[PDB]
Amino acid sequence: MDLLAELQWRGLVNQTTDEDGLRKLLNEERVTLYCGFDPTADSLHIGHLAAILTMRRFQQAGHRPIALVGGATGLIGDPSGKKSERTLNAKETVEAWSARIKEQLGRFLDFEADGNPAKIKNNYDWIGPLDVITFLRDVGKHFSVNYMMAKESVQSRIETGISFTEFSYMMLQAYDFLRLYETEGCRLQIGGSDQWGNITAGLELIRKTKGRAFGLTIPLVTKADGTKFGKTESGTIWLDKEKTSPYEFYQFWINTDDRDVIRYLKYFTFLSKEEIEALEQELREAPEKRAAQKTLAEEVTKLVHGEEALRQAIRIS
Amino acid sequence: MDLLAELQWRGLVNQTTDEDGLRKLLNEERVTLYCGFDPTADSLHIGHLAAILTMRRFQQAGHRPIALVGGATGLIGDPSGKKSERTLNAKETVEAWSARIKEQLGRFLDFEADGNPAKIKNNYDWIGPLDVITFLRDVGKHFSVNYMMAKESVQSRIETGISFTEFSYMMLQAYDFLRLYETEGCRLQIGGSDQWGNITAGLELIRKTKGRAFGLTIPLVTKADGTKFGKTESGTIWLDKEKTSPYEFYQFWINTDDRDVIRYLKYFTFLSKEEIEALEQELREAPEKRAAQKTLAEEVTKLVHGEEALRQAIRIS
Ligand SMILES: N[C@@H](Cc1ccc(O)cc1)C(=O)O
Ligand SMILES: N[C@@H](Cc1ccc(O)cc1)C(=O)O
Repeated sequence: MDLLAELQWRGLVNQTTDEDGLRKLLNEERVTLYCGFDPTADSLHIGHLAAILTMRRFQQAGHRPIALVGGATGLIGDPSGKKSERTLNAKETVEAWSARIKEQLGRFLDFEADGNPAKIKNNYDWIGPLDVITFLRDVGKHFSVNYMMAKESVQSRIETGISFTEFSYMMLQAYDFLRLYETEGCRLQIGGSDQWGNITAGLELIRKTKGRAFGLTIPLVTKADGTKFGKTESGTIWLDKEKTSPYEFYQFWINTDDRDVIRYLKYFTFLSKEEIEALEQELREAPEKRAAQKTLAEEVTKLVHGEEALRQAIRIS
Repeated sequence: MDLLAELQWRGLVNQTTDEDGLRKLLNEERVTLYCGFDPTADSLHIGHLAAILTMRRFQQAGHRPIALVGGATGLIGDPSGKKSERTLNAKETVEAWSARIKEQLGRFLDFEADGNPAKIKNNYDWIGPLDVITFLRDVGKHFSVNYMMAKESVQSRIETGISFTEFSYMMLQAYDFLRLYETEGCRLQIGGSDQWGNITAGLELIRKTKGRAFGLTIPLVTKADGTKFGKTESGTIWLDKEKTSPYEFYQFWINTDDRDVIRYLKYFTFLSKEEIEALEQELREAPEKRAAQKTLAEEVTKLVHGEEALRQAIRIS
């Protein structure tokens, strides 16, 4: 209602399976929602932040978030938003990386809350022990190849080429939504822009097995210059302070272009509309001051690294 | 060489992956070959006989046959030669049916031979315990969706429709050839006409995992009238004497049309070329005698049911 209208205002709603339906439910009950994160490195990056903080916002409005670590799916690989087939990492690598990500994930959510404390879960727990026969019949019977070929993730790759491995990924994620729906009462799955197909596939699986759940995607973070958000000369802006120091993290944000700063305050910050509007006017009236830019950098560095880390960054600068 | 040339003469060779290569090998070594049979009923039928007796012929020429019972694949279902999606049978049903088929299979092969005794195997043994993750990475990485969509079995169905379940079947069979190749030295896989795609998929898997094996398909048994071989008014001609009695089995064959009889003697019998030619001339010179027709019926009933069963059939007639 207001949560959804605020998200909209901020620009965090790219698509929704049924907006009136979802608004309705959000307003009547504590909603269990989840977001998936696959270990494709030993650290999350700012590419994951919008999804992460959106979870947070759902928590603050009294909803229950589950952050899903992709122990199983990180072993297959999501073709979504990828132009090329990816290399398979080893169980050992994925296993190690999952442990870390779980750690960064925990920072942004509340586990002490009573009524809506978060849960962090690993899909290896239920995909790990599943036999192929069970999977091909219990999940696979529900999907036609024609339904799947049409998916943006796949359509985007059959000439380019795609192994059966990645083509099957959507089933796995489809299955995660069903398990979570059943064992945790999860009625909403959220994700970046590229996840629409995987989300709706989970909804198709639910619908077809139960005959009630919704999906929301966050839009791709844009730049006015038309370059790749997070694409620095430095390489990725990690959330691991040993890969990207707090000072570097802080400088990345401080260097936001005047053109982007207001979209970024709305996306990554917990500042009100009224604080954000005010900074817009100050951005207009005194743009050499860089008030919106320092506000962003302080807010986001604090979020990710905390105050002492912030304090260091500022004094180092 | 002569085995292959005889098969050819008989009309049991529809296609072969590399004829000179296969001829060569057959002539230089004892070849391990296999044929797959899926429990889709509680009995095999005359639809399976050509494949079965061809195995036999490979055994007689000194080769080693493995008859594979589809305990795992019978749980998925082969779209090959099927215009419609099939219903999934239960583990319990399939499990029960496998036990019977193993029994009928054993009748046509030699287990006492030293050097080339047969083996009967159940693919549930290695597919049963395989986890999805292992299957999607170890088998799936090797296949592009484009390779698979082109397969006659699948091409024939995407508008018609095909679940992912049946679309994946070929991987499973692909995997059987690899396991058998590795654990039994199996270098040749044979099957009916409709199996070419599944066979070549197993060859693609072998090639891509090892970088040596061949495939042979038997042609669809034809009728001069253009009707469906085995399609009786009675319903299927089973190999189970409790479903189709020896007398009925015998009558089916005795009723072979003059037009088909010589193709059937060549396909289903162990009569020489010279005996078969002779019957051709007798078919020409005295067709009301029905010499070719009784020869067929006696030969095939004996094969499937034995002499006493034959004796009954004749005296009952
Ligand atoms: N598809 C998400 C991760 C994910 C994994 C499992 C899920 O159930 C959901 C999402 C990504 O690649 O970023
Ligand atoms: N595809 C064969 C059966 C089969 C099963 C497993 C195999 O490995 C090979 C063949 C059929 O449907 O008749």
